[PDB]
Amino acid sequence: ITGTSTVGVGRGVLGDQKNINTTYSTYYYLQDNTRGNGIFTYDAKYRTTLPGSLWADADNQFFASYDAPAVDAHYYAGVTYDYYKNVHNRLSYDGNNAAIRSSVHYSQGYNNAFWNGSQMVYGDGDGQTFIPLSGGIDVVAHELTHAVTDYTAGLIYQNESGAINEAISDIFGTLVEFYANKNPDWEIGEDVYTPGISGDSLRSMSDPAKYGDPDHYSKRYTGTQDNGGVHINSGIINKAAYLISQGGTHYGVSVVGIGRDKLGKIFYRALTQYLTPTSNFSQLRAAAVQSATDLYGSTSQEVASVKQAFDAVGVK
Ligand SMILES: COC(=O)[C@@H](N)Cc1ccccc1
Ligand SMILES: [Ca+2]
Ligand SMILES: [Ca+2]
Ligand SMILES: [Ca+2]
Ligand SMILES: [Ca+2]
Ligand SMILES: [Zn+2]
Repeated sequence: ITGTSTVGVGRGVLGDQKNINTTYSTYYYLQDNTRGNGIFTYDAKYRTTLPGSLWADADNQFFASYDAPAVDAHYYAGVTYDYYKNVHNRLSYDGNNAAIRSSVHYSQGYNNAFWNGSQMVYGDGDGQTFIPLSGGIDVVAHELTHAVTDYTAGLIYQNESGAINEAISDIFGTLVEFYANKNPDWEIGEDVYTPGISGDSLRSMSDPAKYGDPDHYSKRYTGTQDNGGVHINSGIINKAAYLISQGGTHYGVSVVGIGRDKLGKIFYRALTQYLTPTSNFSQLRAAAVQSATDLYGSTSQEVASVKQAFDAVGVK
């Protein structure tokens, strides 16, 4: 909407207070005009019609329980935008400052979140499996990264290309979490998963097997569930990424870590320059090797570590 840029304050899902960029015109809207062509957050009102109504608030204070998922979807979308701009010189998900739109309070007891081709969408969870999913910065960045992939490699969402699509979202979701530097880890969804169980998460990148996911290509899922295992076989790529960054010895293959920033540079270049809609794991390895060569040289340690990481997870 047309109005003047303002700054509100509220409380997120985890009870933390944060300032949020809003817009004033009679009401205060969750519309952040300081980033690109705007970040817009909507109320889906427990229904499934999208996007719902642009979030309006009478006093620019967002401390009601009902407000909390909106606060975090809006704030964490901004942080993710900042990451892509400041770290990779990418302006929003299309590279052209496209408006970023999110809906919260999607459906009733909905234990998921997703990118629907046009916007991000967050359930509130059922209170036992999940609390409102926009409470996880890695969740928000995972979803916005799906948009980035849609506009770049376009990885089809099934089988190996879909597991790469998923792993890209977990990788950059995690790198955004580290960027924001609030309780960062290599786990996915720990801030919103199972409020009655401490220490768990939905997925682990450092040890995918902790939650049953494969950490070696020989252990890949080959059936048809989950679009052919896109959230399962992502563990193979997530482990490789973790090893590129942090190092380790895995199935007897030793990897010298090169750190998160170089991981991000290599996989961002692969995503935006070399991957295609039908890329499989072996092609992802080639894309990462070429990206690391581009950035650091064919004889670099970075190239050597990419190769060792993919060797360690059985991807030639
Ligand atoms: C111009 O009047 C309108 O658009 C009316 N819907 C009143 C309204 C104004 C601004 C914000 C919300 C409601
Ligand atoms: Ca208010
Ligand atoms: Ca964390
Ligand atoms: Ca995490
Ligand atoms: Ca938990
Ligand atoms: Zn995903």
